[PDB]
Amino acid sequence: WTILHYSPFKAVWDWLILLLVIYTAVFTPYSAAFLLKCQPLAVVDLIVDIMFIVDILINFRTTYVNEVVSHPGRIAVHYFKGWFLIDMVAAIPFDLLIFGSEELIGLLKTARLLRLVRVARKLDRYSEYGAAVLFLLMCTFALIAHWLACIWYAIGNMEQPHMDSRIGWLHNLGDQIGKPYNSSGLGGPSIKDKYVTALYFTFSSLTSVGFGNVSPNTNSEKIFSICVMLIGSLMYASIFGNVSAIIQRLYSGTARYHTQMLRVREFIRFHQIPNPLRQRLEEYFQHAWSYTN
Amino acid sequence: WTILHYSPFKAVWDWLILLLVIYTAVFTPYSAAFLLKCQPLAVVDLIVDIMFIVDILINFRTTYVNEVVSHPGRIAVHYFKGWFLIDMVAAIPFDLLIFGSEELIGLLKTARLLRLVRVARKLDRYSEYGAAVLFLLMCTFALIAHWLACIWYAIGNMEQPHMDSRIGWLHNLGDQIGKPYNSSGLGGPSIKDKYVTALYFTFSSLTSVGFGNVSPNTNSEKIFSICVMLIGSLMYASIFGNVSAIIQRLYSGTARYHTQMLRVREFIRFHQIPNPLRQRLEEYFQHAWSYTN
Amino acid sequence: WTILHYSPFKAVWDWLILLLVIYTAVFTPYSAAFLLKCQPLAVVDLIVDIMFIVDILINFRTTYVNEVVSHPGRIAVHYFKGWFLIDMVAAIPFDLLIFGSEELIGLLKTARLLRLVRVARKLDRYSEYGAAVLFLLMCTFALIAHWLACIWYAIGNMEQPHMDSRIGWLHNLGDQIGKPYNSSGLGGPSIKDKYVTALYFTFSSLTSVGFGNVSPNTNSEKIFSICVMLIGSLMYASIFGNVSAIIQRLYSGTARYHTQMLRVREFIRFHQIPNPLRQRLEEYFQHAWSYTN
Amino acid sequence: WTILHYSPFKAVWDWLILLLVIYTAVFTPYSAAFLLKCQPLAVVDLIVDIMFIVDILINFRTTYVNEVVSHPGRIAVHYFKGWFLIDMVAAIPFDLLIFGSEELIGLLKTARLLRLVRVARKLDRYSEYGAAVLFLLMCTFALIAHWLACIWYAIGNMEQPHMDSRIGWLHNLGDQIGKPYNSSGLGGPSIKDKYVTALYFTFSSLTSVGFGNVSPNTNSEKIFSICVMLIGSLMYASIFGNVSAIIQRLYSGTARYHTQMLRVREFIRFHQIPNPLRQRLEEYFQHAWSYTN
Repeated sequence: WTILHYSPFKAVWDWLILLLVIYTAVFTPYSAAFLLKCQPLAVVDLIVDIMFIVDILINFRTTYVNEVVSHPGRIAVHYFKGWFLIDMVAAIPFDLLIFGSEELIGLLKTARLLRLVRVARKLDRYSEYGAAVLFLLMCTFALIAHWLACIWYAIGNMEQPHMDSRIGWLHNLGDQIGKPYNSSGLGGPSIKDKYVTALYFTFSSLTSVGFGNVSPNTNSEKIFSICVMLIGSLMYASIFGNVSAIIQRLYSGTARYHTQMLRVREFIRFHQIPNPLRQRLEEYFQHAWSYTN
Repeated sequence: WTILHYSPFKAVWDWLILLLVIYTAVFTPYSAAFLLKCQPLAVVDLIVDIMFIVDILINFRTTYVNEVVSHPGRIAVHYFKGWFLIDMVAAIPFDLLIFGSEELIGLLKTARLLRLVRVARKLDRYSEYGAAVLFLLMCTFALIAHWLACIWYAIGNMEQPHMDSRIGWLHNLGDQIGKPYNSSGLGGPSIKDKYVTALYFTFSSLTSVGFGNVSPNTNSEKIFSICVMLIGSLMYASIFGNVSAIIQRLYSGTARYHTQMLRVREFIRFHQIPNPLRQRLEEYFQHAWSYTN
Repeated sequence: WTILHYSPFKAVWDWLILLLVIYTAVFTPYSAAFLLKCQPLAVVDLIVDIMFIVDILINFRTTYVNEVVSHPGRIAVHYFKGWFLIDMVAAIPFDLLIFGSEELIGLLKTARLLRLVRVARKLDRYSEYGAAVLFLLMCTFALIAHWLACIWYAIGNMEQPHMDSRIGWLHNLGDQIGKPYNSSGLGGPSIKDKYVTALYFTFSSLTSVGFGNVSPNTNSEKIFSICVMLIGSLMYASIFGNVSAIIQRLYSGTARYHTQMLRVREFIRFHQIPNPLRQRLEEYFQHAWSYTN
Repeated sequence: WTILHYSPFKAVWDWLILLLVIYTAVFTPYSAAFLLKCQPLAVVDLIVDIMFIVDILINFRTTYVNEVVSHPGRIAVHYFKGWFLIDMVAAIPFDLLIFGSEELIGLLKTARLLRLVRVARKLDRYSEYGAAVLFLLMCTFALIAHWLACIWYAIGNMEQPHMDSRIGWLHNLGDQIGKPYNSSGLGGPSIKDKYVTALYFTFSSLTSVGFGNVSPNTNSEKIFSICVMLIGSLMYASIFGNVSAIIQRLYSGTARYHTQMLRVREFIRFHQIPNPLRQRLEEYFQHAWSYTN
């Protein structure tokens, strides 16, 4: 057997894999930055890795446009010429492959971020609807804020063993919430306090609010903040350009309607059309527009 | 008898009900957030509830387009099979109906915010005039900034009995204005000091100024500011996109005029037209424009 | 004799009166806010009051379009039935007329801000040129920032005799620059330190930077800052909308050129035009473009 | 011999001189602000000054358009009646000419900033490609942010020997990073700490984040910040106006495609086309578009 790329199954499967790419893009950077020194986030990662492997089996059993191609030999050779290498590197079980330090095993699973390429391959499906691309733009924005929160925590944390003597953002967080770092390294804020503050700071830098209770203080935090300001400005010229243009695309029926209504009303005022005739003109435009848009 | 939906009474009544929906959108969230534990606002809420009940009787005695339907049975069944459920729920006298704690009696009146649906139903009347839709957009911005100020006060206040040990924004307000909270729970800022500071903080986060004397410090305050940064950026792509478009629509006569003027001016440069002829061309453009628009 | 409204004298006089309106819009708010309790600014104000009086005499001797009307009686009655009242109220010298406290005598000169109406009447002269309207938009922004600096200092100063007990922005300025107010009310920042700080805070609020060393702290300063954030957002939808649109209008030759060049380039790529013919097409486009625009 | 201005050598040379102008725009303002009183930045400046002299010899031996002109006498007189004066002043070795204080000798090398004119002459070469004009816009922004960081350090540094008594931004930097100044007016932050903080402050002001741990405190720092807020708002109305327009210009193939797809989709909904015909319509649109754009 072989699966048609326009079938109602393969359409729903491509929309389901988007949610497992969004899951990967959230929980992989978080586990790589915050959690490194059954669990639901161990077994759900195993379930999700099995589905990203089943998607390789579906890619060996899908038709594709050259006219459609429907022979398993002409399907398999096209997947090997195309994306199979990137898809297999995104599927190696590195957690089972080596036992080789635990820091390397924790970091190396960031190779799963190659699963973001399974969205770039399929924008011809996902971008078709205005309400779907507006959701992808807000998830692109919230994921870029989350990835920068994981980098901002990695920067804030790596300056404690290469010790600063109480300058970097984690010491200031400890004081501001009344959970200070003791000189033994004991105490300090929880992973919720550190994550929520890092996400708050990077939405505050990207959306340009800059609240000034978290503020960058060491040179690596300042050089990171210059990079977040260069990313945030290119992104506001692009994402919140396209969200405004997509709202204007949905609103385009109303914008055209009021433009043609204003022309009809201005014509009616310029000629001072008598009421017995004017009502026939301004009712006809509403009828004709309601039929043909 | 029956009322025609285009009549000058029903037109003025639908513009009066916009001002009473704006009153409900202001003083209901304020009473639910700041005033929990006759007065002028206790009698004015009774007068306004009577007018929102009179508006239900008008909705049983108004015509609608199938042209118009003008039989009370065909009117009433259309209202029951439409908006009557929301309209009557938005008029239940919960201030009298139960005796059942006084906090819940005060909170349950927030069901009156269903009166905002009486504006969404009538955007065919309200959006027609450029100065009226520009007014609505500035009131949607000011009402969202006010509703967020009521949530920001509810968050800042509920963390005092869920005691924080002096971390949340109301303790910082007490120390900043020289009206501290005593350790006995006495003193602290007045309702004007707390409301004006809450409204100042939500305009500061929405317009992205971020003044840094009020800043979010506990995790619920930081999670709220992440939500206000997402609301504020979607609202700047939408409201201050549409306000700039309506400003350009009011400017459209001037924009067309200068665009046609530049074509005529460049034509007169390109052919180097002699003055006696140039004045005839360039005066004719001003007549033909100021006559025909 | 009588003066033609299109003459080179009346063109230069209308462009000179713009500079004396810009002078009035600067030095009247400043003298009313900062300098209350002959000099160079007193004699320049007298010279400028004489020129705004001479402009009333020119308005009694200028032609106007009904063809142009040139009889002095038909000119004078048209000016009296028009702007003469506002032009005379903007010219009555209340300072020289009076013989009742000197605070009111200094404040009453703010009637000179009616001279801003002598710009709004003449936008058909001033808005014609792209470099002139871009200058008017930047001076409208810099004058709105200056008028708000004068209101912000009037608020900050009135709360010292209506005493705050050391809360408002002037006490914090004293501590920050090392010029504290003494306990007797003696000393404190100079008029330069106070003005440059008030102008800095209002550019910081309007452009939304919010630097957080000056921040609003009493309720009148917070209510003013809410007003500046509503002014600043409507103004960024309008002024920095129109400045960007005028920059696009100045760029419109280059924008049309690249749009037609991209069409000709895309056509040449699609048909794979051989080089001997490619150069002829691609040069002819540049000749036809640079000749006719 | 003589060089044709469209040849692949002269194309590569004009793209190489853009990189040496970008190097000049970085390392000359930096050396003039931070380093006042062979190694890499002595020998690389010698190599680059020799290449800007070799470019003068190329400018005497290149063809130009009046139709092309190729006689060395008609080339040389066109360069002498054109840019040769600016190109010679941008190449005088003032460091070898004078032997009178060394502060002026170091500052006088800022004459090399006339090399920015060698980019402004050649925008007809560089602006042709959409990726190249987007790169020039981001480097124009990052170079304005760098030049303002050199002025901001010159202001912050000159008020230490013209002593402030502990007010300006460099004293605050020393206290924040754990490197306080000695009472002699000496020691404290390194050139990395001072440069990275100055560049962080000008991106913070230009992108309007305003982080509030660096803030202007003396009057020269406040007057500078008012100028940066006027430059930053004109620049965001112009540079990030153009970057968002260039992103929409690159996206114009997709924007035209989806607008034409939506017109076809709306037509197919309006007539309710049966599936055996509908597929042929929407498949033909995809063929016709992917063939001709």
